[PDB]
Amino acid sequence: SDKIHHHHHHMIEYRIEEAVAKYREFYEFKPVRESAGIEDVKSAIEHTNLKPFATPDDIKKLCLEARENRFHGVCVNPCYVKLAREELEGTDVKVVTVVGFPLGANETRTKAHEAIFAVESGADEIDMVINVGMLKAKEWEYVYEDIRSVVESVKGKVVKVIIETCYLDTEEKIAACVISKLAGAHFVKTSTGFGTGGATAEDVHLMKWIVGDEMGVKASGGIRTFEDAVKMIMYGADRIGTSSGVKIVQGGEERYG
Amino acid sequence: SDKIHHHHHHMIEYRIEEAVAKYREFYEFKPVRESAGIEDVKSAIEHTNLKPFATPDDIKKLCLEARENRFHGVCVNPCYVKLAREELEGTDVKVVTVVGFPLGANETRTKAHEAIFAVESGADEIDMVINVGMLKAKEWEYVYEDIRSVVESVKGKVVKVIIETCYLDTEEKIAACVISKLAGAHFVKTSTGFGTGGATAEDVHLMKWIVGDEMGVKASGGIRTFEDAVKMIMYGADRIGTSSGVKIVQGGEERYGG
Repeated sequence: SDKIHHHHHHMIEYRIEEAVAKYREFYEFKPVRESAGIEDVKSAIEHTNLKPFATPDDIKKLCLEARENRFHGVCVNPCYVKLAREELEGTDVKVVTVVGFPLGANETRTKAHEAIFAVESGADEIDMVINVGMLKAKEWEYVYEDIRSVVESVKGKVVKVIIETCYLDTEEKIAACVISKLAGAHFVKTSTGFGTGGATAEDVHLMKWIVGDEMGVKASGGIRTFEDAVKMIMYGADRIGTSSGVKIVQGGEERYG
Repeated sequence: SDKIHHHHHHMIEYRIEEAVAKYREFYEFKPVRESAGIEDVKSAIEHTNLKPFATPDDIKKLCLEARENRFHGVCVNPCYVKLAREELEGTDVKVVTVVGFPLGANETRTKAHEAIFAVESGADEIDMVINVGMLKAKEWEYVYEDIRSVVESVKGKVVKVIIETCYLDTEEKIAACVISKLAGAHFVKTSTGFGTGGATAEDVHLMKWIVGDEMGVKASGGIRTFEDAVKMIMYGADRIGTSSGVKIVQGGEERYGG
């Protein structure tokens, strides 16, 4: 009903304003952790290949690298979820895929179907993209329902919302986090890697600050080195999205081992 | 069954090899048409905004520009098909959207559902992305079924297959066109605009030469000027994917007249 959705849109706007007011009065940028070691970095890494030209052989190599390095999970496009699941069968390495990715501009019902299909094919977690255009137009109820439909469709499974920080101002980043939390998502995530920018420590920390300890932040896009990964964890990242995990581990062992 | 899929995979391989043979023996790069005017360019343009940050207001403006300039269609992300249809009601400007776009790496059923939903919402045509990685792995039957399932799901609507030429060698461009044609698609298209390169006259001509005169070629990615649009049409493009349509038209009028 319009009445119900209009009221709900209003309550979202007030929650966003509350967060912005608290940010303006109390926010300060500083680390959340003293340090981060090699094992902490491995445990945070979701080892990723989302290239449109990746082959089945590339995915097999990615899953092998995840086993060898003890990464948290792999992240692959939906067409390769079944393959990744078979390659990792018997291990604790998670299979993560992406929904409505990388543009976030699918019909909500397509996102919801893609998520359902992914879980049926063996995904443990879903990283979806927010509708950035609709967020920028302040259509909060649309953005809410878009995330909520995906969350409810795979309830019991982890859903991460990619907010695509590179296209947003500070208040829009805050709005994206607040809406993702209200909709029952488990993580917010910085970037698709297909936009104009990637993870910054400033964005990661703001996100963690807004969402709190009980919701995850995943830093992604441009994380190439051990130092990059450590920085993101020190400023509040719970997971890292990268395709450079092999070099990250090698740099950690070489420079800090 | 697996025998039937196996046999069909082999059949496709033979069709690709036949096309490559013809190309090696007979291909010559040259223009298909001696020129193109402003009315030709307008008729070819699919006026596009697929930016993830596009707002409803941006889409309304896009549709206005398409009506003002008498372009063939607009091309918008699926969330905006119903909006574009409403904005164009009473005109014959087509509403085009994109499926499995831009990475082509969704499960086939997801592409097929997305296409059905887009047609239910009011799309006239669908531009889908080929699964590039499975093409590069020579999984011809997978690639065929992925296209065919979409085509059949929206029977009666035009389906274009984006082959994403920037990631393919010459033989793979040929294979992508042969498969697209066999699967019943109506057009092949060069580029998503989210890869590492866009349309070239050499790609457009090669694709038109392989698919022939009863299948279309849409040139897309990096088409900025009137002269670029004319070039693509001269070498075999039937449609132009661009966001620069306003400057393309103004450009042709200023430099060559109405």
